[PDB]
Amino acid sequence: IQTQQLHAAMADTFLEHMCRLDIDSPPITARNTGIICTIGPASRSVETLKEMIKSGMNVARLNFSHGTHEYHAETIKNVRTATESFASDPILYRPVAVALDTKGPEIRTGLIKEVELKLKITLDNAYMEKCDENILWLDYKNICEVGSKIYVDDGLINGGSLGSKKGVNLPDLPAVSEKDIQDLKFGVEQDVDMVFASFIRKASDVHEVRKVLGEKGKNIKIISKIENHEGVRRFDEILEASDGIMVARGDLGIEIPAEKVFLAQKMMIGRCNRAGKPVICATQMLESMIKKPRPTRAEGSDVANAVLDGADCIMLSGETAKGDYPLEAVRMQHLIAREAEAAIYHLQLFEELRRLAAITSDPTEATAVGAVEASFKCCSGAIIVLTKSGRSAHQVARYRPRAPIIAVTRNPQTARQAHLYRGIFPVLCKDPVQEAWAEDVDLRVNFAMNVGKARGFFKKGDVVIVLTGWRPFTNTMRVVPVP
Amino acid sequence: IQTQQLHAAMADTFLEHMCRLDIDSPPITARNTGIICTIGPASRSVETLKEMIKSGMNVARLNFSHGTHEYHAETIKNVRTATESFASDPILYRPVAVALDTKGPEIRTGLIKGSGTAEVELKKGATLKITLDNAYMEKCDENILWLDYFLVTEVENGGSLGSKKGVNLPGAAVDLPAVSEKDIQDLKFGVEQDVDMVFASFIRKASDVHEVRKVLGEKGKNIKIISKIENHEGVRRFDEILEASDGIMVARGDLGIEIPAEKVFLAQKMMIGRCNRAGKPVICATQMLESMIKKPRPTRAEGSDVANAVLDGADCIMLSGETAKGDYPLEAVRMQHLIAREAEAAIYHLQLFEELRRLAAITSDPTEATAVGAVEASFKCCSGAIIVLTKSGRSAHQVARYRPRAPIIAVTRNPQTARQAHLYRGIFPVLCKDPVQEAWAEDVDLRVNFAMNVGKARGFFKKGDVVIVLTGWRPGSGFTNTMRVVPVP
Amino acid sequence: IQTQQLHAAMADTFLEHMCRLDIDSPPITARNTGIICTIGPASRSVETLKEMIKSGMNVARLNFSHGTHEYHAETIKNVRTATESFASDPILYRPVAVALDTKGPEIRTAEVELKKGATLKITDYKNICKVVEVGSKIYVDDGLISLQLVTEVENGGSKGVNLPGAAVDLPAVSEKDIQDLKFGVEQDVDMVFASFIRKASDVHEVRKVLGEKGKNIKIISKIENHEGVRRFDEILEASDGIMVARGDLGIEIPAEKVFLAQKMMIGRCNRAGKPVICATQMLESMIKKPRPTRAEGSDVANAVLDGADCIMLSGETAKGDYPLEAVRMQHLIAREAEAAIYHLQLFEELRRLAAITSDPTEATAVGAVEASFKCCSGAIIVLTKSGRSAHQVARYRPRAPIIAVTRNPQTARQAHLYRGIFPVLCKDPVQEAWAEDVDLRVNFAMNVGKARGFFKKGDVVIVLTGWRPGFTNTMRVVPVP
Amino acid sequence: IQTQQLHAAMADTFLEHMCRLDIDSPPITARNTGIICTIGPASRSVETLKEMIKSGMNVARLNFSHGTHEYHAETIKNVRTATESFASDPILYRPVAVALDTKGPEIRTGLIKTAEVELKKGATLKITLDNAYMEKCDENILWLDYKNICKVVEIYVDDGLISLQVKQDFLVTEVENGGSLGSKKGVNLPGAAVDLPAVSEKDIQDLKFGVEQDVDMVFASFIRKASDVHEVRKVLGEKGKNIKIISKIENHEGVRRFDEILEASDGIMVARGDLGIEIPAEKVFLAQKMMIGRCNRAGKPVICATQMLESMIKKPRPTRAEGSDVANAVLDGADCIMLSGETAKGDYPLEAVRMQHLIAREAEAAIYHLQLFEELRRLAAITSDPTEATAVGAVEASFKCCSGAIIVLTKSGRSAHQVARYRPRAPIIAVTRNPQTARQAHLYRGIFPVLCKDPVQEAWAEDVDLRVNFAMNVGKARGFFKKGDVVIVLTGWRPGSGFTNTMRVVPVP
Ligand SMILES: O=P(O)(O)OC[C@H]1O[C@](O)(COP(=O)(O)O)[C@@H](O)[C@@H]1O
Ligand SMILES: O=C([O-])C(=O)[O-]
Ligand SMILES: O=C([O-])C(=O)[O-]
Ligand SMILES: O=C([O-])C(=O)[O-]
Ligand SMILES: O=C([O-])C(=O)[O-]
Ligand SMILES: [Mg+2]
Ligand SMILES: [Mg+2]
Ligand SMILES: [Mg+2]
Ligand SMILES: [Mg+2]
Ligand SMILES: [Mg+2]
Ligand SMILES: [Mg+2]
Ligand SMILES: [Mg+2]
Ligand SMILES: [Mg+2]
Ligand SMILES: [Mg+2]
Repeated sequence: IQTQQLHAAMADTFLEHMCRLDIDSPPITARNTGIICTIGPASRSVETLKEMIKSGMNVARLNFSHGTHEYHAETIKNVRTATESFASDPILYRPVAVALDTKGPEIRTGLIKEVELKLKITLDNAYMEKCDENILWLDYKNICEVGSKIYVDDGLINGGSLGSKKGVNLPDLPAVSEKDIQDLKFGVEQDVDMVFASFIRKASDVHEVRKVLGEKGKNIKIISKIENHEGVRRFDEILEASDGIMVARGDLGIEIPAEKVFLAQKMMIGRCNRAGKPVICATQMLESMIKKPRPTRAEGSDVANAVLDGADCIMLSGETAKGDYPLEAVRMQHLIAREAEAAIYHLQLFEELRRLAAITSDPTEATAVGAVEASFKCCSGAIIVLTKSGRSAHQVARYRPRAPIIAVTRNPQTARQAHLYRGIFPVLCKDPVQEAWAEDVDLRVNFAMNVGKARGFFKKGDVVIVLTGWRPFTNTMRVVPVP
Repeated sequence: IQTQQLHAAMADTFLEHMCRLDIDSPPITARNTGIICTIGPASRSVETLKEMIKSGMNVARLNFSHGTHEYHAETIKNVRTATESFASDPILYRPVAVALDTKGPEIRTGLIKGSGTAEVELKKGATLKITLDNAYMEKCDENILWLDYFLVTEVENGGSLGSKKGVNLPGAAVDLPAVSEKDIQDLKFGVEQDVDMVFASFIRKASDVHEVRKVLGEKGKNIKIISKIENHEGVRRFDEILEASDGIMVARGDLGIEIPAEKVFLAQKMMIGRCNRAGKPVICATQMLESMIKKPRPTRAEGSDVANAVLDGADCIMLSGETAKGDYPLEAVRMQHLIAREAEAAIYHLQLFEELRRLAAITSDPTEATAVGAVEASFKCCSGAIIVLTKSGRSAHQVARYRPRAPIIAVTRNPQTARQAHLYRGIFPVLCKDPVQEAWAEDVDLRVNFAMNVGKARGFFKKGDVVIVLTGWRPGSGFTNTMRVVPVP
Repeated sequence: IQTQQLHAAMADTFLEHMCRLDIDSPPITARNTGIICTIGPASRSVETLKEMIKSGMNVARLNFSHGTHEYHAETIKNVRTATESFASDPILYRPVAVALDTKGPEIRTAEVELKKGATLKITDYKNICKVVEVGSKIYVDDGLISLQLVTEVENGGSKGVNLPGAAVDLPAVSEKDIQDLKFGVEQDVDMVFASFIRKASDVHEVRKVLGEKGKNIKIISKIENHEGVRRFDEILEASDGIMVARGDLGIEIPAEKVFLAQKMMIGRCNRAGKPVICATQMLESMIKKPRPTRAEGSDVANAVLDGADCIMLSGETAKGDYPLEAVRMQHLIAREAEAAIYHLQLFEELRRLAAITSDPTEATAVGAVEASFKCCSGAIIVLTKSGRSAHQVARYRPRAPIIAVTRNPQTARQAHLYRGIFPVLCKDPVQEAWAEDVDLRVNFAMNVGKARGFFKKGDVVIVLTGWRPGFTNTMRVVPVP
Repeated sequence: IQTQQLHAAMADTFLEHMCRLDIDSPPITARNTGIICTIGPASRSVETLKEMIKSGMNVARLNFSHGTHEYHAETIKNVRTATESFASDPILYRPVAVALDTKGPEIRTGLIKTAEVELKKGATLKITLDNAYMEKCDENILWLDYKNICKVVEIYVDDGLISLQVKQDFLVTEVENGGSLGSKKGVNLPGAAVDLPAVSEKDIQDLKFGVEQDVDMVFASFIRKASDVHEVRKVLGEKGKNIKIISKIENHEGVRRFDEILEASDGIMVARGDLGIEIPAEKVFLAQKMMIGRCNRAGKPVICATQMLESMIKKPRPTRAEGSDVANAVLDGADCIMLSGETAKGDYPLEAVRMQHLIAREAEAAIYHLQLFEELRRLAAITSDPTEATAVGAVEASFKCCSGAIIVLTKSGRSAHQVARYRPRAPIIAVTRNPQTARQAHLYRGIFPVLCKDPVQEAWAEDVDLRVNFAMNVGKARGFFKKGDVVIVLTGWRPGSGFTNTMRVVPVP
């Protein structure tokens, strides 16, 4: 009571659960929702990236709609330089994933040399870098009603600021282009952790991305970005082929009526939760913070409601890439997400996730849901999960516990990819593998304990749930008290 | 199926309800959420007000934080002039409420260069002198700014500085009066102008609500008092404030500065839930479509904000600068209309009705049992409307508290009742002007047929559809005891 | 809250609902579960039948497995003589239905002593060897003797025959079934209990016998064997109602499984809104004792909690020594169990399982039931000609009694099949003014309810009528005058 | 879906759950509801008791309302002789508990002269307190043993078969119901405030005798208040501090004071016989469902007793009402069901035990576990006790994989008790080296106790595995599960009680 919105947590109805929400009930220290940040001129710097990690960044998203492979290579180097500067203290080290966002079948403008419009759309490539208030270039070859309205820069253009390489939307380009082929091949070379595939329209599109990543990138998680009507209508087949989903609201809000976007968002988040696959809510969550240090009330509400919807990650696309207040934007998402995680009606969520879950003979699945139930019974400070591939941690997150899921791994890629799942706080263990299997299992558990104690996830008198295996397929649950 | 998100309506779980939301499931024609629009330079004209009414406006909010009584009088005149221009056709006539928003215990600025519409661009790091000398009351600019509560400050972030703007001192315990002398005058002016409701700013306690009611006196005893919760004290004392008030406004603008911005959604959802639980109107207000002040399309967060407020259970949604001073007031009104309809169809009515009854007390009031019976019957047959004859509005309010999917066509001869009905989700008020028939049954039928004709013309239903009709057995207020499931004639 | 277990009614969980059941919370006067009594030598007299009506009897069951048409004709005469002796006072008159229980496709055989392990050679069912295989079981005399045609005595001892699991091909209607059924049409019975219904085609054959003259006679299919349970859905769709004939069912299927079939059929009938009867041995010990056993009290109560519209008495009233007490016991327990129903969950699930239809009568009925819960109504008064409007209300299982007012005597008698319908037969002439005819019939329900103690002046009741001088679509929440 | 009523288990509503119950859906082999049998002339023999164990008996109930200490001692000897004759095979051995049922504050009549008299309806009977007629009870005069009788009355004899209506050191009544009046029959004064002691001198004598004979539990008759339970515990003292005290709720006061009685007791018995005389018979089902619900809510054992299969005293098959009564008691949530005359004096004791076993198994599959487990959690308190979190986590896991068993290592039984309170579908195989723990476990729904007799292994971890494999072998032999199935295994991290914190989801070896 008076903490973690626990009074609201015990209500017999969702209506009373709302009525008991208390701004004076402080949340726990731990924050479950992963934060993805688009890197750009305002945040490419190593000094900024270090502070962005401390502010809550978990995934660095690189939009390959602009920039050369050389440019992104230096960005990744800076990201990894900032990340590895905390490796001197493995208790406080934070794994940071690198995400590749494809250009996709996008129609883009050219370079300004931005300008304020209060316009001849050329297709001659001599203006492919000479665009401005009067000139503007376009890249769609198979282009040609008289053509009434053309939406530029996420439908912004009415006058405004027209930047370089802005987007154009027409509510037959290939799913993956050769330029796309290159970027993922480059992403495989740079050992990125995940791929954000733009404008995925069908399941065949997802299979093409996987073939390109091939055996070399077989562990690269493919997150399909639903940005248009076709993606929504074929969502089920896209989700089955993908490792996760991004609700790309920017383009989606242009391709489909703006008043329907919340329907598509809640549909995809629900189905991803139902499938136990990660879902990302993206774009314009804190749009005004590009120029202002404080978000609007609608922006604060959007982030909170995305977490309440069940989103695994929330994104900043330009608030961190080019805005004037990148650190504040990340901190705001951290603050809002933590408050919203406490406001989740876990009583109903856990019940429906279980009732919608299949009866299986898999010991790990039964063990994971048992750990989540136990963590509710004792209001656990954490669920510690030992995992090599991440699956054990993913299975716990799918049942959406209140307590944070501390995944201990020796696999760095597994550690970085874990950010895709709500509640997984990955820790990279660096102690040598013990020759005795039980002692190596135990060794990683004490590692998770020390991180949780140091970060303030739990204290003396709390209780934690520990998930391990029994043979050299995690099937062992231990309820141990925190010293 | 395939319509009004009815596939999502039949889900056994809220998770499956989310999974079944369909962007290709078109909503019904009727829109249940009331729309309140702040009137200002962008919307004072009769021509604009005419288009704002057609675009979906139900309540006109006049902020007395700025402007003279003379100025506001012409605003009310224009609102009523635009409203009465549709009175030549009572089938499509739309009652429009007038709302008075008090200044309250506000720290406000003054006129930029002697003009309310004038603005200045402040730059980061600039120096600004805050003055209390009334020689700058009407002469504020990028260098000097007068206030009604001198200080040399810097600009931690610049922007457009307009006239009669707000100032906030978080974390403190201000000593400004709940009702000021200026508030008393504005409140008396509102009683004289026959406004329908008062939005009382910065209500911190129940004593505040009672003082506003005393000023409204006997002449304004029927003026609805909506307490604006804008600060820490208002949230902590919400139950006693709600008990004293006729309704509640989540005034997120000031609330988002007074309390941490990341906590505002908690206070919003708490208050909407408690008003829903109490059956009193609740308004979600401010910055819902802020970007539409300068842009013709809202941001994705703003579209989400309106939808979720409706899903939260808000009776009304508000527009401030988007309609008072923005460049796209009609589009902002139309955007709220479009989103509200979509979100109204996405409500999980199965669970909502379920909790509303269980949280409702067993009463011997025949009107209450009749209202909840009408809502159940409207769910059973997916009725096109619940027609309610009401004199004071009470009968219609009791139906709205149980949140039916179908629109509530409240028929009244009382114009003030017609205007105030906009405060409740789903009440579509129609002002009947026909003479009272001496035979009660024929007077009842006359008003029922009036709602029928409105519903047909509006595309709510057609002949052969099924509607729920709530009437009384004796003329007057308090005898609503008859529920009929009738085919449209 | 101290009455009708209303404290238990407000529990948020069924477990807490159980925890709040209070032996000191008295039930209401009205009793909702219909009571069906088999009439026989112990209850045939006019004087006894009068006391049985006063004690709660709603339906008189005549088992045509025994007795001649002459005998049953005199039984019906006595039932109607006792019933009609209260007709001089329509406030205290109780419509009493007459039910014909068919012999059906029955297999029949001093005494002889059978020994365990001995062999028996079977030599009136001429087609048994084609429906039983080597190793099949045969049960004789209410399951007393069991055999395994060269049979082996599995259970010995010193009549009716059951072939469990076996697909018996005997005709649905026998020649004497046709004659008995035709006799029932001649005697103007209200309902038929069709024994050993195995498939939907069986129900259609019974309906064929009743013809146009008995087109309004309700057919209650008796589920008595494995095939009937396995084909229940098609049987229920074809029938007007269902009887859980536990006597024979307990022989045809393992006795430990009978409760599964009972709760299955009651649930499915509740889901369809069709009457269901729980029958046989409910108070069996009261044949010889004036008080029931604890198991028998529990059986009656749990049948009501299951959702059965009626409970039945067989030997307890046909041949036992305490028929009045057996009827009174069922009346008392049913009332206690009706107050112990978790109406919060029941009403919730009945609506969710109900289809969204554009039928005004359906919307009116569920709206009336919802309103009756909101104001703790003393009754739901329904004016009805066919009973349909009253049946639609009963399917949503309100706590309050449903006073169905009708001028149709058959409608009044058949209404007893539905939980909660208290039928009253209005006999006043139709008034030329429509509204005065409605008011006359509503005030009749008013006076009946007041006299029976269902409510008093100033209480609140729900009234269901029509709006123009042909379908019930008007609900009024009125104080009792 | 075709077994254990699993289709009905997945219904979104209890109504649909009813609609999906399938007589062709066979239950699992395991039977969770404990069976208590009253021992008497029909069942005292070692040979009969042997068959009673094989037919399903878990608890032998000895009614000390009759019989000498010598008599009951020989019954206990036969029970243990019959029980230990299966110890030659520890895989199939079944621990059998011995339960002492007290006489309590009982009012009994005098002696007639198998002599009995026929009381006739409408006739008159005089109640006398004069000890001269203590062995001269006839059709007109009847003696009893209650000192302050005529004061607390302004009457029911022989289990309520005979009912009297008083008309006046004496009393004049009129026979409301006739029947046969034997010697030392029982008398009920419904509602009247009886001042008889909770524990009598005879009760103290029997209770001390039970400690000497090492009984596992006491069925305390006519518990009216918590002070009564406390008096029973005082008599049992430190020597019998581990004897479970089961309070029998048989009267109005016990129901009204149930919460305080339940708090003081180890369990509760719904003694429907006397309760059905003390309160109106039509209300007994209310008191049954209240007490079972509250015992389920408190996590303490509850027994449904008396007349469950009454007709089987003379008949080899039960009535349809009796079969329903057994099933519905299990559906209510009763941990154990009881037989009284059906096994003590009836002609078909074996069949009565077999029928209860059969019905209970069928009813256990028909429980709506979705709603039951859900409410048990919501009504359960958030605690920092690791054993509590481990228990509810294991049960949740057991539903997820439809486990063949939940194997629990326990010395005192507590770990196994905490699992049973959440009512899993799967049986709880409690492995113990404590024979008293094995016998007392029968009080809890679903706990199948197995008494391990292997020597303690020198390596503690190997001793744990030995006991887990023992449970595996028991489950294999009883047909609870087979190789390749999945079971939940509950153990501790340290030796000794109170360290059960480890849940393993393992395939059967
Ligand atoms: O239920 P109880 O009495 O707490 O017994 C459980 C104990 O059994 C064990 O699982 C092992 O048994 P032992 O203590 O006999 O070695 C302990 O770890 C555990 O604490
Ligand atoms: O590409 C995106 O992220 C979008 O359109 O939102
Ligand atoms: O007054 C208001 O609307 C606010 O402060 O948001
Ligand atoms: O025929 C019957 O009623 C039976 O078998 O129960
Ligand atoms: O004593 C008993 O067991 C009873 O009364 O049932
Ligand atoms: Mg995009
Ligand atoms: Mg204001
Ligand atoms: Mg304000
Ligand atoms: Mg028959
Ligand atoms: Mg007839
Ligand atoms: Mg039969
Ligand atoms: Mg005893
Ligand atoms: Mg007692
Ligand atoms: Mg007793």
